[PDB]
Amino acid sequence: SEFRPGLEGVPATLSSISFVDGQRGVLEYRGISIEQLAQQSSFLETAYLLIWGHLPTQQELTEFEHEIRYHRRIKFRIRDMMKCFPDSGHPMDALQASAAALGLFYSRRADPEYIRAAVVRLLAKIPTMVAAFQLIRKGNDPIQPRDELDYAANFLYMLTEREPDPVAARIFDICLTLHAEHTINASTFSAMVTASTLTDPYAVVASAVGTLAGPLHGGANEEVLDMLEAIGSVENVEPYLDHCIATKTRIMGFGHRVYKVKDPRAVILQNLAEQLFDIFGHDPYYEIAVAVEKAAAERLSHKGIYPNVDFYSGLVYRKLGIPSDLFTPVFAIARVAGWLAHWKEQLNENRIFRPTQIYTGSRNLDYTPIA
Amino acid sequence: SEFRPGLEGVPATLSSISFVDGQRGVLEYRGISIEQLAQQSSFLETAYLLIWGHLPTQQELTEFEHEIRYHRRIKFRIRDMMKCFPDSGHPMDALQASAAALGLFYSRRADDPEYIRAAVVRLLAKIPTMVAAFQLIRKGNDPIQPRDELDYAANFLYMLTEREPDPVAARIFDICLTLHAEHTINASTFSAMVTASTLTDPYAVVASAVGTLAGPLHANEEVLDMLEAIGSVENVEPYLDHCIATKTRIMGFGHRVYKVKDPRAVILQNLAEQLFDIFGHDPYYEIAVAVEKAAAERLSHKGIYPNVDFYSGLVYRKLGIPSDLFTPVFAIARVAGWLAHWKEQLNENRIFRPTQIYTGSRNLDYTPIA
Amino acid sequence: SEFRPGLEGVPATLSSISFVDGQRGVLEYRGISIEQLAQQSSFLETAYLLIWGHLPTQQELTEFEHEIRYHRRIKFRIRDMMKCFPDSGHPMDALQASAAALGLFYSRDPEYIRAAVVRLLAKIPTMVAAFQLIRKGNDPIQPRDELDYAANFLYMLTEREPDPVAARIFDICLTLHAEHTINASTFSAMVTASTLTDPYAVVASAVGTLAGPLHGGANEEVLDMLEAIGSVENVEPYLDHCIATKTRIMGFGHRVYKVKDPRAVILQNLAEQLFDIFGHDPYYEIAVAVEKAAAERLSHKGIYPNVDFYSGLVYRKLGIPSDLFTPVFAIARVAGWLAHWKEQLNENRIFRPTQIYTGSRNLDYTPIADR
Amino acid sequence: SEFRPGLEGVPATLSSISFVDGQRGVLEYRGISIEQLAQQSSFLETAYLLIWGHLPTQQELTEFEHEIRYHRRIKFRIRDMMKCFPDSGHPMDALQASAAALGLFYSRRPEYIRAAVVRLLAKIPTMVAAFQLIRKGNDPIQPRDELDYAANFLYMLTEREPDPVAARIFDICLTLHAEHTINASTFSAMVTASTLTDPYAVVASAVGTLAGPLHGANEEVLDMLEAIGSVENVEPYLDHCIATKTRIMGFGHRVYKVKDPRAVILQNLAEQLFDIFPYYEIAVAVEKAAAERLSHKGIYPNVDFYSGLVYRKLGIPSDLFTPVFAIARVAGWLAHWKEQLNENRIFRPTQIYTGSRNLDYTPIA
Repeated sequence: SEFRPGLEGVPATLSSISFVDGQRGVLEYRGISIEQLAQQSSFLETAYLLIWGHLPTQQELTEFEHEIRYHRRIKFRIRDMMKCFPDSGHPMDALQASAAALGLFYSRRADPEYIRAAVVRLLAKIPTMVAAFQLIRKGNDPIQPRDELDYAANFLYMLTEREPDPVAARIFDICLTLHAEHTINASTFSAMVTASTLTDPYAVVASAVGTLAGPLHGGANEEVLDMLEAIGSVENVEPYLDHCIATKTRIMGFGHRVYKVKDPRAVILQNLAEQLFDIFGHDPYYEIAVAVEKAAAERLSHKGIYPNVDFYSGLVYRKLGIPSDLFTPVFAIARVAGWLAHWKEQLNENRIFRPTQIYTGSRNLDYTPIA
Repeated sequence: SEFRPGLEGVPATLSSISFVDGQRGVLEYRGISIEQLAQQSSFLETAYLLIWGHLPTQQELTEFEHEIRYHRRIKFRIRDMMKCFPDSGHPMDALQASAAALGLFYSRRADDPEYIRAAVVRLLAKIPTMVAAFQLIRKGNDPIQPRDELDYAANFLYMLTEREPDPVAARIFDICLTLHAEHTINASTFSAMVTASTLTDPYAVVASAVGTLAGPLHANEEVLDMLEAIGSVENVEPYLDHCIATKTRIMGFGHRVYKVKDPRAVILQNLAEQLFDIFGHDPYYEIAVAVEKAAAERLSHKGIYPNVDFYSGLVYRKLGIPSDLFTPVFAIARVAGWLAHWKEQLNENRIFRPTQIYTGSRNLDYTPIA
Repeated sequence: SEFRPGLEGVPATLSSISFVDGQRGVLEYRGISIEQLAQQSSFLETAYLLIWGHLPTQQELTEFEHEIRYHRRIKFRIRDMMKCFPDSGHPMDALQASAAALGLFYSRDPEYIRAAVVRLLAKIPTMVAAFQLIRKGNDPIQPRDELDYAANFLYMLTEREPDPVAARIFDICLTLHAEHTINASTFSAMVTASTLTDPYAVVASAVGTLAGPLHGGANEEVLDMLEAIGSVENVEPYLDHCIATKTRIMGFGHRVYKVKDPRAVILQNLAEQLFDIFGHDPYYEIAVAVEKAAAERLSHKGIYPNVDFYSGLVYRKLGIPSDLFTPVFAIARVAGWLAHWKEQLNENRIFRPTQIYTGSRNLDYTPIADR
Repeated sequence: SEFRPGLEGVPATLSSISFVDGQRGVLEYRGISIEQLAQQSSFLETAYLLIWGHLPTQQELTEFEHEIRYHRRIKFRIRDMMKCFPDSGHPMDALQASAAALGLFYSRRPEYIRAAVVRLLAKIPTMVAAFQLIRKGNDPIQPRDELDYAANFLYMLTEREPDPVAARIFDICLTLHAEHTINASTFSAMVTASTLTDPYAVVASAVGTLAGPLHGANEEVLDMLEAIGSVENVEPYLDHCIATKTRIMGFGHRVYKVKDPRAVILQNLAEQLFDIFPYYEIAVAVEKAAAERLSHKGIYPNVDFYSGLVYRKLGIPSDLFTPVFAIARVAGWLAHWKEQLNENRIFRPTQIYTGSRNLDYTPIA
């Protein structure tokens, strides 16, 4: 019981956030059925139960809304510092540096407000540090938003400048709830690795944004939408499907290592995407994707995989009018709230972690300069 | 069924780059005896042994030294953006928020020999530049353009002080930094290995490394502060009584395993004695010496020796070092392990993704507003 | 995996003797509500429904009345041993060590299914007043089998003939003391009940564990605080000091009840009736003043004055010793434990569980010369 | 899971006292290889590591010896109190109720964790000895002042001093019965250990649960050994009991299944001891006959078989097994209690209600 090349699987501490059973396919968010919660709720009480531990009171919700509105403003000297940056480089590194922005912003108060205030502060702040950076990289100056819109509507208007209907708003809200949280991600793993050191929240969040990026950041669902665009026509996809079968690679958007029985996220995504394509019309790329999906369903019948939620998700992102390469910022936005709840929990534990390792080094040498 | 505390003693890897004894007071840096290396070896030779694997030859080392001097400039757009930098934050937090985008000078994401030594030399150079900058910047001083003529120790001393110092003190400081070029693999190194496998970019790596270098709310500084608060040898018995009440190891005394007068502290004490012989003994030096004699009159039999924190604070005071960045000075010394780790971290590539003890309730419902 | 730490909420068995519901303050003993069951009944019928489970007849009532009255004899060797007992101890430990050796009298099943029953039923108040007067050092006051159970207890323990109303109130209180939540008494009772050794050691361990938390009890500190009231006019200062102390209000607060468990309501009604009939004295006036002062603003918590506060007042009206309230409640507690043991005879099931081996491994023993 | 009548076998606490491995058959008392520890150890430092937790020094040993000697006497008033007991009950229950009263001696209610600890450690032996003497009726006397602990126990129980070889054997035997996994003893103890009050009611409830139904395995082992009798009837009675279809006595442990090398040490020590010291031949014949008779169950001569043998080699009282059983179990119970006291949690599990509802008072019952 002392062999772990790679140090994988050893459970660490007491889970306190979400109940999920991959074999059973049960999504009980803190014991609450994820589908049932998403059936009749909004992200407000969701995050309330996530970090605050319960859905708050009505007056509490109204006060939280008014306060988030109050702190929804923007900074000017920041824009001056922001004006001192380019508009072409690696957006992941750009946003990572943009994390340090809040560093000196309120660095002095290292309490109740230190708990209550800074949370909603980071909530109303991070979306600016992301979207304004995107606008600047696009060469577009910021605009002071109107306060008569939802936070999601606020971000949508900031990135789009249009007045939409709220059906797509509720759809995008459920979507944010979809990629919102899960069990311990490797990002969440390193977060817990740093969630105890009792230094500050800002530097932890910054290092989380940094290490959260995988190899070259990016990801798969972006490549999924890219391959959907590259699909074009699906008439020859059958020869392409056969060539890919001869290529020995995983079926795109199929067979999650944990989700293997078509976790309700994927099925709900497919159903809602069908409803949207019925309401607003189906795209020719959407038709090509549907044809490719039918061909795949008739192709293998042996992988046990299902069309992942990414099938609906890349399509919804493209149809909503979203830049292709911005997915990683959305992933960080989702992970921020989970990291917040995790750090709120971690505040209790005065664990003071420290590891130790094994040595396979040499010994008893004799040095020689100019070797 | 056991969940050991902090996974203390887990086989995360099989480290072969170094070793430590902890019983005979032997620390094997690339398997090298402390005194034998410390006799007459430049820090660059040990760095070449650690990073290049072997003590490099004359030609390649000279080429590296020339290229280092060939790349010791200060960016202009840096000072331009720096005009928007604040002037209140912690100096270590300052160094972090400063390095927050130091990598943006190159985003190649690749060549192989180049991004095995080029960004390496960039890191080896740019640190003291931004360090002395923030040092003068906090003072609101006009920035001074850099020059690679004086030795890195002497160059940094002149940059921070506008004064050419005696190089003997520079060599002593280099030796102390070698004694401080790292510690045992730290929680910094721990989180580094928690990120070192992906080999994405050394920039954010050393960034999060410096971020973790800050402890709980971010040794030598507090000990020196306590010594200054005490002052002379008149408060000896009251301080002893207060410490006995406090029931804690004497400030500047007590080690986890180095209960054998860890050789780093002994070497620091010998060097401090030589320096006080050369530089003279100050009233603070005499008072602290009397206090140390009084403490040794009580804690000799406990196997506990004065910690290197006091000697480091005394050296900084004699060097006239600002208090706010002695931790940044250590980071300048200590973060040198990042390069050797990355060189070792590049050897393998493994992904760790463990589970958690599910101490959360299993079944509940969805309450609408209740 | 998962482990709710150490016997917290896991349901044990589908027992059906009683039932407690906190939604509306429902106590269903054999499915019978307490409030209606207390109208015009005797504790004997309640004990029948509890242990025997069947409503008994008046013929058996007279028979058992004759039998138990014949079971009032005091053991002489018990008195001789008491002559060797100490003289400065704890009454609870006294009762424990006293009953600790009942096996000396009855020693070494189908017929012994009612013998020890009536035996222990009679044994309690006698030995109680015995140890009490034993502390006093006076000669014993032999009881009489012509007085009612409450009347006989009052006489023997007090050498005075009482009036009926206080005895009826005491019986009602014993009924209030009858049933509670799942008690560590009942827990350890069912625990030792798997051993199937003897009801004697069962009641023994029940007394042993039933001791107050660290030999300190809620009712003891409640009477202590009632004495600590002292003056009455300064209630506002002490109230503010305790508000600063932020403790569960002295004489207010349970662990699971916040909907006014009707036990306290009936206690308030009985206390009002008694203080109306009986002399109030300064105690009742100061208590009424302090109670009104406390109830002035504590309504923000949805609780009332605690039962133990009224228990102290009841003991004062009885002039009871401090430690007396412990066995006073223990009477009805062990009475319920009797029905618990009766139900415990149902099935044979003995646990032998495991735990989490939180330790190191592969150690070594070094020589003392080496050490 | 929890919906299992009885609710047994689930992990409960991250204990740091005992570690066992049945499949490996390795025993490590907080990391102590059983036989390897038994090679060159003494029970004193053993209990020191068990409860105190660390190996002590020699000066501590001398101080402990002097203190134990200082606190080794008994009370005459206690002896008089002992005379008041009746004489028709279980001697084990007798010893239990006897210890159940010691509170009138060192009650009180840092240093108030150690002195009464060693006092209760030295206490129960002479108490149970006088209890046995009273059950008989014969008058006992105070022990000597130069004997070893085992030597004192012998010069009390048999009122005579034997050699030290059997003393070391009994030292191993106590270590042989030193501890085990979480017993029902430990479960009930934790059930009663809630408020972390004191050893007084602790060892009390410990005994009060320690007894079993119907008033012992080693007792039943000796009964069957007497039933073994001569050589020729082993096969006939063995086949008759095979037709009876009963669990293989002297064998077949539900939990232990690797035939713990402690049992091997027991067999070897029995062989080494019987050589210096009859009916052992008849017992060995019965054992070999049963072994050749079963050959399929993997059921080997259990501990109690050799335990009764060692007791006969000492010549212990018939029901005296419960006494040694407590002498082993109670110390570990006390260590577990002292540990669990540090928790400060107060368990309070809630059961399942499957009762009736809506019942009203019958005017005629």
